[PDB]
Amino acid sequence: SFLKEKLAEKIAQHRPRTTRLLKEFGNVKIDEVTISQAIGGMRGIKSLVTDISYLDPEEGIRFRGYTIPEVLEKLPKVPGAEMPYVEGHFYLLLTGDVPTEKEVKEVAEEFKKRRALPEYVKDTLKAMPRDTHPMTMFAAGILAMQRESKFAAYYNAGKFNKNTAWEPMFEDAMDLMAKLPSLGAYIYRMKYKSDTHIPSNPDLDLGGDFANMMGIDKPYDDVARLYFILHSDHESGNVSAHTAHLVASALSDAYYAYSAAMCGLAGPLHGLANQEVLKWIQETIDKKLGGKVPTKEELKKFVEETLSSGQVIPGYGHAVLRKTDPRYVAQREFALKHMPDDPIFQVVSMLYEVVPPILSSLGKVKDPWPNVDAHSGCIQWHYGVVEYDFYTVLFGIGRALGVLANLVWDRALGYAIERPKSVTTDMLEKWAGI
Amino acid sequence: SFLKEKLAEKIAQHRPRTTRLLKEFGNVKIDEVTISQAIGGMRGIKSLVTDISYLDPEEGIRFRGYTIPEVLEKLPKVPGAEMPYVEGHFYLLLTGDVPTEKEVKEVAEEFKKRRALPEYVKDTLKAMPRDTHPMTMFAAGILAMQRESKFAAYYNAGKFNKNTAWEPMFEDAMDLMAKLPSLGAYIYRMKYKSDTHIPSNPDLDLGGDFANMMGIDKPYDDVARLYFILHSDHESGNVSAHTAHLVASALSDAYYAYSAAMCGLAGPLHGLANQEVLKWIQETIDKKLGGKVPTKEELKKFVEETLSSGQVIPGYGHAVLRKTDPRYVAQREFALKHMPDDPIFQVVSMLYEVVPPILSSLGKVKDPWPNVDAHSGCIQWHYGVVEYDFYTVLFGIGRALGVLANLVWDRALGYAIERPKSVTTDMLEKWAGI
Ligand SMILES: O=C([O-])CC(=O)C(=O)O
Ligand SMILES: O=C([O-])CC(=O)C(=O)O
Repeated sequence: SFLKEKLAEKIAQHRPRTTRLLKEFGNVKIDEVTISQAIGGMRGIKSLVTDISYLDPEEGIRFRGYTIPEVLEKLPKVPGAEMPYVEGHFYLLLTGDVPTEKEVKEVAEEFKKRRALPEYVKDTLKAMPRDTHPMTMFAAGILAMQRESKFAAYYNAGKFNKNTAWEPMFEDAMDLMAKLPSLGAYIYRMKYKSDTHIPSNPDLDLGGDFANMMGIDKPYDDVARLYFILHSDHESGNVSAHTAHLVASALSDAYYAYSAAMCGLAGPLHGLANQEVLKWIQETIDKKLGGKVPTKEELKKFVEETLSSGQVIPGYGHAVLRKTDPRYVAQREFALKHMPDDPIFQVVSMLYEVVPPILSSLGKVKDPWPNVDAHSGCIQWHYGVVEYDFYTVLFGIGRALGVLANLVWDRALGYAIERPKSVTTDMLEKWAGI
Repeated sequence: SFLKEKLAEKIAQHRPRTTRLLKEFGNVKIDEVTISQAIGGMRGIKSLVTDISYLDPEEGIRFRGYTIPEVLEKLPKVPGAEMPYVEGHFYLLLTGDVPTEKEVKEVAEEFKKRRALPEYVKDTLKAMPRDTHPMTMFAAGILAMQRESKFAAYYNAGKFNKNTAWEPMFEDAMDLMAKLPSLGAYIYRMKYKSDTHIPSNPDLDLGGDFANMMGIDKPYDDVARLYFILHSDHESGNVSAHTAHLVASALSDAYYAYSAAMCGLAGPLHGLANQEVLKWIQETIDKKLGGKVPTKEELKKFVEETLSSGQVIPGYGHAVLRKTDPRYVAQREFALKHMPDDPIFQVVSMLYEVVPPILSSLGKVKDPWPNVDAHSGCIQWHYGVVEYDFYTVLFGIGRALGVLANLVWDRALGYAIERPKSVTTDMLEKWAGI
């Protein structure tokens, strides 16, 4: 395609830059490791290289240099609709370039050719007990499709070549990316919607087709597009992206890598923040404030009760971010436009005002501000996605855009297996002098 | 049980040591990161803490302070048989203590109660196409069983508590460890042995029962015990151990974590080294040396042809080890005793002599010596495990001993989510001065 040729051009430009850094600047130090960091999950260590996205603690996430407002600004929009083709965002992450309306249509056509789910994947999901958590089903659907890996075939057929490895990896990426929304939708329907299935519509973009298969009317299509774009990447240090990176560095294909990543995303400290926020808002509107939108004041002092009796406010606070998440802000902008009068949004809205002043007084948590998970669930809820456990599957579809693009580049640039060194407590104790 | 109480005692002893390092010595530097290392998969960075095992580049692996010859020396042996109870090695990795003959028998009894495979896992593996790679089937069998996670239940029921989290995680560990050999054997039989199944024998230890279900006679029982013990851990920096650690640090249960780890182990640069060795020995005996054990001399100069025409010797060279792997050596000791006259062993035997002098001349690769994978496959082959792809599944059963023990401790000591920081090539280029 044009995309594969274009991507080959970028790779040839980028390989010299990388080769130079290694040969001429390999011994330049860039960070140091303290004991607190080895025990505390490498927190803060500059140990990974990614170009797909960068998280500044302050401004937020940039995708290939662009801010979120810029990306939503410049990406080609869907005719009839407010939001960009998810396919265009994928182009941007792979190439670095904003695509023309013509280049987006080539990708969209390529996705349509590839979005059909194998029958055996459906058979597999049925064989798994229906009461299995949806993220388990999601990860197993991906895993099962490893049978179709082009990369695996390439390697196992003895044709592995340091230079052209990214090529099959890119095909696996196009294939897996085109099917994940269908997979997600199948799980939604089989678990939550009486196991009746709406077929994919070949005339629809990825986001439009997802809403279709989910059975949800406009503007859920736009909700979906936005959501997937917002959750598309957050550099390569987060557990899900880092896991895929790590697995793939052993030359496991994208099916293995992305299955592993979803095992990471299913963690309560990663993928469950969104539901645990909404539940807690719904529990609060019901109990403390009597099933009614509070006044600014009963909320203002309700936060103090939760806080100075020893409990977190969920969806405030992050292990890198120190400011408002602009992903949060973009949710807020959709919600002002589209659901100003929804009760649960109004409680999120007020929390934005009242909660940062109060987490500031305590000077306690290193991020006194909201992340995305504060705002995601209330939008889903409003459009009838009331099945909390499924929110993580949505996250998983979105995050694949960034992760799969990152895996292509990792193979493109020939990055080696990730193999750090371990140490014992005995060893750390010797170095401390004990 | 005794094991759970004993392990609670060790945890209470160990938490203070850890708490001290953090509060009193958190800023002590232990390493630095260069550009070479960020681009080259964190190679050499001391970034992980594990107490289960330590890999010295020179002496090799120690399990809880003991060398391999020590572990085989001191662990209680199976009556009738040359090798230790695998259950005892598990006790050692969890506790740090060599168990009495009486403590091994309690564990063995606890495994017997838990080793039955859920029906739905068999249903799942049947739904997956029978031509699926066995490691895909393995990882998905584990993943499917996440439905039974006690840890997940514990967390989701709102009972999470920093102090007692290891308790359900230990139950998941006992349950998953007890079933993995059954899972492996089911896959062997269903794929390779006409899908007829030998039932588990309640009178047999883990290693004996595996050989039983595999359908292989003595001394395969001892082959299995040894193999699982040798492959039980290799500190927490390797891709499979590191992946489970990483996933589990988000509080994903051991089913998710160990499933993700197997996605890593299936990588060619991790789990496929064992078959890629044997195939290459068999290809060589057949072509260059005419279907017959060479003399020392035709082999001696055959290595030079492969080497100075730009190709690796498989199963020589490792990303940490700088000497002979003592895991290799222990394979060699089994094989001298039990199969001195096997053709393929005789070629491995000679390679040990001839290949280190020659990789030394070149002073090229930082480990001019063998690892385990050089010796594993020939032993399997000799006993009729001729199905190459399955070797990695054996690895996977063995490695669980270390990894699952490591996950219990990670939760015991409350280790935080692994979230390092990413940087761009642009940023690395700024720091180099460009
Ligand atoms: O955790 C991170 O670094 C970013 C992210 O993906 C998340 O907020 O879940
Ligand atoms: O240490 C390594 O990278 C290889 C390994 O995991 C193992 O042999 O178990």
